[PDB]
Amino acid sequence: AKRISILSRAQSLPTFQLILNSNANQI
Amino acid sequence: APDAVFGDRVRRFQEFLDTFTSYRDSVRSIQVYNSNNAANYNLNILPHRIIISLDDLREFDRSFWSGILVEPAYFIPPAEKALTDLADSMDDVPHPNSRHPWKLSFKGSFGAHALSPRTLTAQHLNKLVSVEGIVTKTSLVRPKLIRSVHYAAKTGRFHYRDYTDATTTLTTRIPTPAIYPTEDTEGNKLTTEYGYSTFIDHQRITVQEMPEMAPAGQLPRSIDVILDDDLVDKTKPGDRVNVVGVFKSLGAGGMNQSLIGFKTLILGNTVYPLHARSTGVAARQMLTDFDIRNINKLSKKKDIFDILSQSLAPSIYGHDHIKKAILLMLMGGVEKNLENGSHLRGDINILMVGDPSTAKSQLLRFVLNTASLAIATTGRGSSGVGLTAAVTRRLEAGAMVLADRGVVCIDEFDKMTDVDRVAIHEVMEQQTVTIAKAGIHTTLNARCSVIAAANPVFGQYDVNRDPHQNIALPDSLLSRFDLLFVVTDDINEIRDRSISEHVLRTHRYLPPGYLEGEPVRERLNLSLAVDHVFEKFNPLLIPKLVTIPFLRKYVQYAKERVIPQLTQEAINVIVKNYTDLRNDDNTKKSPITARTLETLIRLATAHAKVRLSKTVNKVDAKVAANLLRFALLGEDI
Amino acid sequence: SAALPSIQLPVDYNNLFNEITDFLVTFKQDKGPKYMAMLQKVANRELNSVIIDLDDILQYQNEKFLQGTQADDLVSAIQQNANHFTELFCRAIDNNMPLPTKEIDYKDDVLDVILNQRRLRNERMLSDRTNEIRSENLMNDALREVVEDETELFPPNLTRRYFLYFKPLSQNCA
Ligand SMILES: Nc1ncnc2c1ncn2[C@@H]1O[C@H](COP(=O)(O)OP(=O)(O)O)[C@@H](O)[C@H]1O
Ligand SMILES: [Mg+2]
Repeated sequence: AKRISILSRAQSLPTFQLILNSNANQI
Repeated sequence: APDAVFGDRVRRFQEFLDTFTSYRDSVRSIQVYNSNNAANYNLNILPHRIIISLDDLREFDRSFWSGILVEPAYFIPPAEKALTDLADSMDDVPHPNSRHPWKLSFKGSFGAHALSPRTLTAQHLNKLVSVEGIVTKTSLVRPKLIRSVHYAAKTGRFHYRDYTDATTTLTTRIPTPAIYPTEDTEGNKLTTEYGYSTFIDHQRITVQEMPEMAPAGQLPRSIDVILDDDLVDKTKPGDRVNVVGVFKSLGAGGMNQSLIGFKTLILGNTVYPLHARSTGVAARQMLTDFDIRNINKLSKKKDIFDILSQSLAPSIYGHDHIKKAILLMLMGGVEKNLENGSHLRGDINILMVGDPSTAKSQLLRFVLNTASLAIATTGRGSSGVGLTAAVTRRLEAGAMVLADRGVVCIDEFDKMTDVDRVAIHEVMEQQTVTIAKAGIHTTLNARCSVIAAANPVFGQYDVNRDPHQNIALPDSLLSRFDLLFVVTDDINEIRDRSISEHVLRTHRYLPPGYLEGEPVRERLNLSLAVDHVFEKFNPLLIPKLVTIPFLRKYVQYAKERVIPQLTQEAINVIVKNYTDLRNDDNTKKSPITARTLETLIRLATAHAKVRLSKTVNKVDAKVAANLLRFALLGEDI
Repeated sequence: SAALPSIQLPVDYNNLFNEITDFLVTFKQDKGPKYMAMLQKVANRELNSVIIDLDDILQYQNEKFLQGTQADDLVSAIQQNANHFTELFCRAIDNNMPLPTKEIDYKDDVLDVILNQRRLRNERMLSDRTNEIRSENLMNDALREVVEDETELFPPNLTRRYFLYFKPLSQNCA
C-alpha cells in the first residue's frame, strides 16, 4: 500500500487491516 | 518555558483579530458593558467569550483554520492568549475593583467535523468537532475548587493553592496532585477562607442522537460534554443541541497498571440550543432595523389584521375567522398577576369540531410549524402523564409543561380519556400542574394556549341536531375553550369548484430552484435559537400576503414589545356585548359564562397587540366581540 | 511541545547550506574553481584532507556584497558554531563530488577500495529497487523517491575518504 500510494500520488498511512472472509464450511 | 511556535501562532491570531475588526468591536462592547453596570451597582456580567467564525479564519489563514479544526490543542490556546492580550490592550478603562483569560467559541462550516454521536468515532479524537444531538441528562452544576485560600492565625497570613485537572487544559500537563493545605509549611494550622477561594461551575451533559435522525429500532449513541463556568445551564434535558468542542481522550484506558478503553468526552467550547418543531426550545429570531421598520409600516395599515389573517394558511381555502382566531392566539392577551397572588389567564384556547377533511389537522400542523414554541400531541397518544408532569424522586416535564409560554396543538381531542381530561381542566384556566405525588408536592407552570381539533359523535355534524349532542364533550371543558368553531363540509357548487381550483393550484407549485420534474428535497429545519415582506406565490387570485418568516417576525415583535392596556371606550363595548350574549336567547354553540367576558377581553387585547397599539381602543373590542359572535352563532355582522 | 520548547534563532541552515554550495562551486579567486580542483584531487585520491579557508569565505562574501547580492555571514556563523558547519560542508562536498578520472588499481589503499565497493553496492541496490518496482507495475520522480525510501544504503559518512578542517581567517586578512 505504501508503494501503491506513493506511486499513485503523482498522477502517512497507518498499518492496514486484513479483513479476511471465506465461504468454507461453518462450525 | 516560552515556545517559539506558540508565540508565532499567538501573533498570527493577533493579525487575524486585527484584520477582522468585528472582534475588537465585540470585545470592546463586552468590556464597556461590564464596566458600566459594575460602576452602576458599585443586571448581569457578560462572559469573557468571543464567537469566532471559522469561515473568516479560513479566508484569512487556511492553515490556522485547519490547525484549529484538526489540532485544536496546539492552535486554540495560542488564539485564546492572543484574544486575552488584545482585550487587556484595549482595557484602558479597567473595570471598577495575561489577566482575565478570554475563552473562544467557534461557529461556521465544519465540513467533515460536523458530526453526530453515532458518527463520532475514535479517529475524530483530539479534533474540534460540532456534534448535533438531543440532551438526555444534565448533571448538577457543581463548583470545582480551582484556588483555595487559607489563613494562618499564628502568623496572620493568607496563603493560597491552585488546583489543576485533566479537563481544564487542551494539552496534557504533568499531573501534580497537590494536597489540600491543612497546615502551613512550618506547622501553623490553616483555616479555609471560603469566599476568597475560587470555585468554577462545572456541568456534565449527555448528548444523544436526535430521534428525528437516529435510525429506527436501533439503540441510540451518546457522548459526554463538559461545560465550565459559562456554558453551564445553557440547555435542559430534551433540548436539541449543537455542541462545538474538542473530542478529548482522558485517563490511560487500562494501560496504567493500578478500563476496557480510553475515557472519551467532549470539552465543550460552544453550546447552541436548536429549534426543532414539537420541542421545548423557542424560536428566537433576529430583528434588523429594516424588519422593525417594515413591521411598523404594515401595522400602520388598517386591514393589517386581514393581511395577517389570509397570509397564515393561503394553502387552506377559507377558514378565515379560524385564521383570525389562530393569529389572535399567536399574539394572545396579557396575563394579570394581582398583588394578592391571583392569576388572570392571557392565553387564548381554540377548539375546532368538524367534519372529516375540512383541514383541522392541516391548520394544527401549520400552527405547529409557524409558532414560536409549539408542541404537537394526539388524543390518547399522550396521557396525563404525557401531557402534564410525571414523577420518575425527580420530575419529568410533560407536553403542556414543556410548552409553557407556548402552544399545544392537540389533534383528535375527542379521543381523550377523562383522566387526561381532568388534568387538561386544570391546565387550561389556572395555567398550573399540581403533582402532589410520591412525596413531590410541586406546582409546575403550564401557561400554554391550547388549540385542538375534534370530530363529532357520528363522524358527520348533523345540522338537524343541536351542538351539545354533536360534540359529546363535558360542558365545563368546553367553557375553557375561548373560541369553539364548528366547521361543516357543505356541498355547494361555488365553493366546490373554488376549493378544487385552489387545491390544484397549490398542487401545481414549483420552488424557485427546482426543475419541472425534480423531487423536492426536504430537511428537518434545525433552526438556531438565537428578504421580502410579501409572498411571491399566492394560491388565491385579493389583498397581499406576507411570507411566513416575516409573519413570525411580526408576531414576535408584537408579542415581546407590545403590552396593551384596556380602556373605558373598549370596556363599554365589551360589557355591552357580554351582557347581550349572556341574556339574549340564540341557542349558542357554546355556553356563556364569566369566562366569556374574559375571552372578550383577551381577544380585544390580542387584536390591540396586532395593531402594535399600547391601548385597547373601541375597534379592538368590536372586532373581538364580532369574532366571538361568529364563533358562538355564525353571524357575519 | 510544552516540554522541549522551541526557540527562534537568527540562523537559517537551508540558505546557509545553499551559500556553502555556491561558495564551493563558484569561488575561483585563489584555472578554475579552487575547491572543485581540490575535490577533483580528492576523488582521484591524491588528497585526503579538505581545508576550508575562512579567508576564502570572507573574500567570497565581500565580492558578493560588492556586486550587490546580499549574502549571509557564513564566516561569523562558522566561528560561532563550528561543529555544525563541518557536518554541513561535508554534505555540500558530497553533493558536488566529482567522479574520479583514475581507476581503482592494486596500489590504492584498502580504505579506498572499501569505499568504492560500498558506493557501487549502494548504487546497485538503488537500481535493484528500481527494476523490482518497475516489474511490479504499480513518473520516474515518484519511482525514485520510493526507491530511496525502500533502500538501506551506506550513509555518506561511510563512503567518505577526506577529512574537513577550518583554517582561521588571518588577522591581516580580517
Ligand atoms: N378547505 C380546504 N381548503 C384546502 N385544502 C383543504 C380543505 N379541506 C381539506 N383540505 C385538504 O384536505 C386534506 C386533508 O385535510 P385534513 O387536515 O387531514 O382534514 P381533517 O381536519 O379532517 O383531519 C389536506 O391535504 C388539505 O389540504
Ligand atoms: Mg384530522
